[PDB]
Amino acid sequence: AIQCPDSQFECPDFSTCCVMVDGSWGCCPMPQ
Repeated sequence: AIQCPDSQFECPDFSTCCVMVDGSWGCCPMPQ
């Protein structure tokens, strides 16, 4: 569970900190 700048939330070890096309941040599942 690490943080990520330009964001107001955090992400767990289940998903990394990524972004979307809309313009908002979010934790996306790591590429397996």
